[PDB]
Amino acid sequence: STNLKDVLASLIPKEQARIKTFRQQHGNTAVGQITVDMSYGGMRGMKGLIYETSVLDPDEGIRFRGFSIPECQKLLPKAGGGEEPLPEGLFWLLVTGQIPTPEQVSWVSKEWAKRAALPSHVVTMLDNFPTNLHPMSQLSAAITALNSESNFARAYAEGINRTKYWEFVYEDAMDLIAKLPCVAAKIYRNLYRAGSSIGAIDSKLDWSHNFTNMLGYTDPQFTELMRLYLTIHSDHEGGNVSAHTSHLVGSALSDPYLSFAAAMNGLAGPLHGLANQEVLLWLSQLQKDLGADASDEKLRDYIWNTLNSGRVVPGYGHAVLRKTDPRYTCQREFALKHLPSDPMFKLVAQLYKIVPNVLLEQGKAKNPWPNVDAHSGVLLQYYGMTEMNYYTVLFGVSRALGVLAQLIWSRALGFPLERPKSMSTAGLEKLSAGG
Amino acid sequence: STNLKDVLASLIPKEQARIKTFRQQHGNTAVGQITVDMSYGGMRGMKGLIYETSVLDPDEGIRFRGFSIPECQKLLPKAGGGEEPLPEGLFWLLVTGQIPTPEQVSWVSKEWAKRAALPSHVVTMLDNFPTNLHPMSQLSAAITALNSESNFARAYAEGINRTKYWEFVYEDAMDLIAKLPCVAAKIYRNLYRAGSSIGAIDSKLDWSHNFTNMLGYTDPQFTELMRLYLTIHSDHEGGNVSAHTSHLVGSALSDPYLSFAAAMNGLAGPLHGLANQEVLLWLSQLQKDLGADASDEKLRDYIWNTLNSGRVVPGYGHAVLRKTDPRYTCQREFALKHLPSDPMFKLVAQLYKIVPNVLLEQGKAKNPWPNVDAHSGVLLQYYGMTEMNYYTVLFGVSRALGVLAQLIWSRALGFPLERPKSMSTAGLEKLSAGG
Ligand SMILES: CC(C)(COP(=O)(O)OP(=O)(O)OC[C@H]1O[C@@H](n2cnc3c(N)ncnc32)[C@H](O)[C@@H]1OP(=O)(O)O)[C@@H](O)C(=O)NCCC(=O)NCCCC(=O)NO
Ligand SMILES: CC(C)(COP(=O)(O)OP(=O)(O)OC[C@H]1O[C@@H](n2cnc3c(N)ncnc32)[C@H](O)[C@@H]1OP(=O)(O)O)[C@@H](O)C(=O)NCCC(=O)NCCCC(=O)NO
Ligand SMILES: O=C([O-])CC(=O)C(=O)O
Ligand SMILES: O=C([O-])CC(=O)C(=O)O
Repeated sequence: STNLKDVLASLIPKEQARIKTFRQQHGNTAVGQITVDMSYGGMRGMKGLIYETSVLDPDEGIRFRGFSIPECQKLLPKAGGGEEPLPEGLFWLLVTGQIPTPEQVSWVSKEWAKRAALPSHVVTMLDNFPTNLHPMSQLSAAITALNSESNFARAYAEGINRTKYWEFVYEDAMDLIAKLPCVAAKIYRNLYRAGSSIGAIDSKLDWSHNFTNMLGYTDPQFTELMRLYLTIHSDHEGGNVSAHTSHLVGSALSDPYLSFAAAMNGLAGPLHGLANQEVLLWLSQLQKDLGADASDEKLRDYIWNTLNSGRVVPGYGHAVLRKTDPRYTCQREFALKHLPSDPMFKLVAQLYKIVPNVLLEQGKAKNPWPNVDAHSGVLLQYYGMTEMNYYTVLFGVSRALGVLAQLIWSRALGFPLERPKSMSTAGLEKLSAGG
Repeated sequence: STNLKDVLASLIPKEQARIKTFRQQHGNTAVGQITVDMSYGGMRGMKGLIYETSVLDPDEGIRFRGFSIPECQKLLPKAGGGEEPLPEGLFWLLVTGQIPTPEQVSWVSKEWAKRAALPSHVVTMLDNFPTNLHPMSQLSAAITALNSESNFARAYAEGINRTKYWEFVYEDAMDLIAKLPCVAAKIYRNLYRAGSSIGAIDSKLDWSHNFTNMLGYTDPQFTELMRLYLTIHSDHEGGNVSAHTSHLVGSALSDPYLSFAAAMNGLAGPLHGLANQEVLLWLSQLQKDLGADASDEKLRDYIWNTLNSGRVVPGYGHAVLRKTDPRYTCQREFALKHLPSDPMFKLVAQLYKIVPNVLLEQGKAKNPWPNVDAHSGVLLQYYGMTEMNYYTVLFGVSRALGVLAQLIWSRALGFPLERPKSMSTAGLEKLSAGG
């Protein structure tokens, strides 16, 4: 009775019409200007893409189809006896724009359970990878290697009319989200629990729960952390590196597997999702240098040394946000409720009182406040997931939700190839006069 | 005596200063406006990035550091007894902006020969891949898997000061360009010449020549075709999908291996580099449907059927070009000189007289003229390289030259994270009033 595909079939034509008319009336309306500094500055401040699933406000933070994090916490269906929102429900919301029922949520969970399966070539590849090959690299290679199963790639090769692209994107998206946790978990076990198996999917559990089981964790609170983690990391508008990458790549009609893998290559950057890992490594050196309970003056010192060495302080700053990331706050609230006395948590809390001030003092960062990455690893470590080089994988798994939801829409709406004009410094100087 | 690294060490600081001053004077100067239609239209017509290596003119085609194709043909050093420009020389030009000497060119060739080597994990992976896994997917997975050797990734993890990034990018770039042909050729042999070996690199030959040897081709004209192919496919300004992808991904400080692999995922799109493959498959069905020597009326018919079925005609049209791609012309001239009587060539020639007109008649395409992809496979087929699903790999190998040359510069110049602002249809409607 529940079928997302049928819901979308109704939704698509209305949005098409709506955008059509809008463009009819405002296509030539200017929404902004481009300056030399924006071009040199990684398009900072440039309104450049249409991305429907979520929109980030510089002061208020992210909204998912118009809802804030607290709103989601409050509205989305939870697990039986749970407190944290099920990522399945978030997916529904991103895709349809509507809050799902628990019934709808359970369908998503079954669907994902049904579609979870890995081809042998992929298993073989993962099992043959060296342990010194970073987890994100293993993840991206595996997803790329899965493209042999692409239903979209297959339909395209058959000559499908462009109007049906969305339908095949939808299938691969659902298939890929379903397989993610199996891939991710196989990496975890191969690297850190050599000789054991991820086991099988329980068609009766939610996606997060099957995932934690494959990871080998039994604590129920951990399952709850996972559900939250996976929900809040899902999407962050379209201009962030990973999302933009999926967008750009999909625009050329590469299948979702290839688009998602390219995205992961972007998430793996130190200035992007790798920060979650970098924060923990930074904290480890800290505690190692100074030792467990540091004084504020010592913390300051340590921060300055980093800045003075031509490095960034991981987990702080943002290209768009101008205040503390609500994702950070949300994590803080979780810690406060569950592991208030953890020394690492306490360290993280202490830095919140210090880092921003030093950054302010330094005068370079536009946003001296923390971002999501400053608070995620600390939670993970508490539950026994101490493998910091693996943290980004979790982020990657989450992010699939947002980017794949948009991807369906991009093709439904007929968005064309992303192809802006570039310029050379010399050409630009000429364009103006030069300086 | 020749050392590109030392040359760049001198060049870098001057460019820095120059850009510094320019921005001082013109940073706030507006170079353009953004309209609703540009945002909905994949940034078409938006001046959005700085990319130094090459600049595309909509009428005149591509210029590499200010030189046109014919100019390069004429200025770049050739092989002994050769006619086509050595890609090594093109690389030098992109990187330094100066035409290299033959001596300089030979150094590049030695350097690339010296650095060529594959780690076992990568060889193992390639050898275990299934034959139904597309060549581009095999290629991207392999490059990603090579990141275990990244010198940049390693330095970053060591805390290197940001000012030295370029130095490590340069090393990985040279290493990666050197390994490309080994990877690419191993794929070719595994898929199409099962049981044979690529053999070893001859430190005495140019890069193209070692590549053709590993591919197993003996014809000297083929070596010449390769040199040309690899040179002309090298770069095409910064806003094309593959380049933009490398740019975006590298901007987050992902290493060159990861940035290049993501790019390949974009090149593999049917609207991008996969077109070279698609053109040949389209021609094969053509010849199959109609049979070898078709009438113009039949060709028209066949074209219309494609268009009427909601598909594109591969190899025609362009996001920026508005006239026939000089890369196409350059290939035509090659064919005319070497395989003037080939029936497929002749077919390709015939379509040039017909396709544009049909496209014009249809009234949708902005540019009814052919692009590079319409003429490349035909040349390859003539020499016995009939594996059309492999053609994009060649493109990928070439493209490494341009994107990696820019990548060094992006980090030298300190370009920040690419992170534009996105918008939702609803948010945008509000911003204006809505339509
Ligand atoms: C998130 C970043 C990349 C935003 O970049 P951008 O929009 O260019 O920041 P900005 O405009 O404030 O930069 C202005 C200057 O302050 C510096 N600065 C910014 N944040 C800084 C930080 N955390 N530490 C040190 N210096 C910093 C910038 O590097 C830049 O210096 P230069 O002018 O000398 O280049 C930046 O804040 C940063 O590097 N932060 C640390 C890395 C991090 O935490 N990344 C994860 C972010 C969230 C995410 O994507 N999660 O997945
Ligand atoms: C190269 C492309 C993607 C440029 O896209 P874009 O800048 O959006 O083209 P455009 O503005 O002319 O598009 C206007 C309309 O004409 C259509 N059109 C454009 N080229 C077309 C073609 N070759 N066949 C059929 N329809 C075409 C577009 O799809 C679009 O239709 P809708 O409005 O219904 O969406 C386009 O010309 C195309 O699809 N060409 C065929 C594929 C191809 O040859 N790709 C390789 C290009 C070069 C390259 O990257 N090599 O690596
Ligand atoms: O929004 C950004 O640019 C980066 C970020 O926090 C995310 O992708 O989660
Ligand atoms: O310029 C473009 O957009 C596509 C193209 O021809 C290339 O990348 O070679």
